[PDB]
Amino acid sequence: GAMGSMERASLIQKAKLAEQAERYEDMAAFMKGAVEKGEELSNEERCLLSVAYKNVVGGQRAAWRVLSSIEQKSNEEGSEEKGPEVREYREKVETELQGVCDTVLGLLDSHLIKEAGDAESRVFYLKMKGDYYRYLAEVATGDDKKRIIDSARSAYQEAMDISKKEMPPTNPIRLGLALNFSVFHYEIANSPEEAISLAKTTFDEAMADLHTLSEDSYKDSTLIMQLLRDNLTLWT
Amino acid sequence: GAMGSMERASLIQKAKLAEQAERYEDMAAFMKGAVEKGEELSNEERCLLSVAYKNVVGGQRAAWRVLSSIEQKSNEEGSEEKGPEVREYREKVETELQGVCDTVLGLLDSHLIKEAGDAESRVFYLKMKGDYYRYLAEVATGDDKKRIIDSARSAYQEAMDISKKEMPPTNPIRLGLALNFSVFHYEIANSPEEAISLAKTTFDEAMADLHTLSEDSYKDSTLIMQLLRDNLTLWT
Amino acid sequence: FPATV
Amino acid sequence: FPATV
Ligand SMILES: *SCCN[C@H](O)[C@H](c1ccccc1)N(C)[C@H](O)OC(C)(C)C
Ligand SMILES: *SCCN[C@H](O)[C@H](c1ccccc1)N(C)[C@H](O)OC(C)(C)C
Ligand SMILES: [Mg+2]
Ligand SMILES: [Mg+2]
Ligand SMILES: [Mg+2]
Ligand SMILES: [Mg+2]
Ligand SMILES: [Mg+2]
Ligand SMILES: [Mg+2]
Repeated sequence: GAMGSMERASLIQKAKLAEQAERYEDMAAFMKGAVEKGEELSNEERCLLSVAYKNVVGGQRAAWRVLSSIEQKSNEEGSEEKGPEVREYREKVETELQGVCDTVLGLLDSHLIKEAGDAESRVFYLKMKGDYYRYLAEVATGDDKKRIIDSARSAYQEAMDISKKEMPPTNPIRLGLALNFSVFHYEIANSPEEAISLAKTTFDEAMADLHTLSEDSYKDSTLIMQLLRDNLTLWT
Repeated sequence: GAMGSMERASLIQKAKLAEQAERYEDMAAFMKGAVEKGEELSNEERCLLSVAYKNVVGGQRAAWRVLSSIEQKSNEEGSEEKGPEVREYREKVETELQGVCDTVLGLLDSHLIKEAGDAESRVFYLKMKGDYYRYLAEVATGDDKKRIIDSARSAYQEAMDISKKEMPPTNPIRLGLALNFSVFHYEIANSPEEAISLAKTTFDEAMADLHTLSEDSYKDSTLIMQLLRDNLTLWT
Repeated sequence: FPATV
Repeated sequence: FPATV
């Protein structure tokens, strides 16, 4: 690994610098190097890992959607044949996206998840596993598409089961997990009713627990609750 | 070259797709492949080349400025020693930026400029040569810094001489060249008076020529004239 | 698109 | 920063 010669602490330091410079590919490569040192990640370091790859794959997904939309229009009635270029370039972006997802899933499997025993780390990593299988599912069209979808569902479900047993309903990781699993139901699994039910129950159970929280925790939880509400408003 | 097997027309097609997807690194690699086919570039293709590398190096410059600012604060009085990491990472971004500039200058030298005979292509490429030496000058600190600055100045000056002889004062390439050479004077050559004089004379001479233009040409020229005015307002 | 975090 | 194109 190209980061094998750099100190773990220096990799974390440079990940933070890359974030300030909005250099998310660098940030992700630094955090990949940090994970491959083999030590567990702290709360802050887990955040750096997720932020880096979320921005990298988010840009790839945005680009893939632009190209897939152009490709779909090219295949409509009355459209001029333009050659293989649009499909080729959509495939190029798609392959690069799949590569990033495979990299993240590889870090989770070797060996972040198996060493994560506390609820806050294990739920975090399983949510990530669900998310990156979800991104693979967004571009999947082949024999293994149903298995990709079920891999996302299985990871999300294990994270949900742990989060409900071990975390308060206002915990931001629990809330963000539920937000994303709800989107998985709506956009991937063709289950809009389950998506709406999960978002509403998650919102209502968090609402009832806000009274236990400090001012600062209240602000964190209500921020993600508003995203649940935004999705519900989008969907109803 | 990794684009050697792709058709010139396919490279241009994919550059346009990459632009739509905001994938400017891809866009630049496609246009580099197109230039290396050895044929001259059309007006539109010159635009694709400049847009791609302007966005790539623009992002690098923004990141370099963030890191250089952090580095400067780390070297102030009372700042805690944090190790070599900030300098290392600023150097990494700086080296990547220099690499892009060297690539662009290499394309201009082999062999875009020597085959460019019309004013609109030759001035365009010489402005680019001035711009990318200017970006090298922004990060230069060594023995060759004065020579980098003079390389920018010399390219800008040749472009100015041609543009004044061969183009109307409202020509957008002439206007944009003058805009950037004025910034070179202000920010690189420590000549704010020359920067202001050039921007004002360029603006006034364009103003006097607007009456010759169509509605669409008028809109193009006045857009860049407003940038000259914005800089003058910044500087006075 | 819907919100995710 | 000043405007360039
Ligand atoms: S990196 C984790 C810190 N961020 C939060 O836990 C939460 C989140 C939840 C699940 C997965 C990733 C991130 N953020 C979305 C929200 O925005 O964070 C605050 C605390 C509400 C600001
Ligand atoms: S790619 C060249 C087309 N753009 C214009 O010529 C001008 C420019 C000038 C010099 C170098 C690059 C670009 N643009 C800055 C302006 O904005 O273009 C219009 C025509 C005013 C829109
Ligand atoms: Mg060590
Ligand atoms: Mg594919
Ligand atoms: Mg239920
Ligand atoms: Mg050919
Ligand atoms: Mg250097
Ligand atoms: Mg003069």
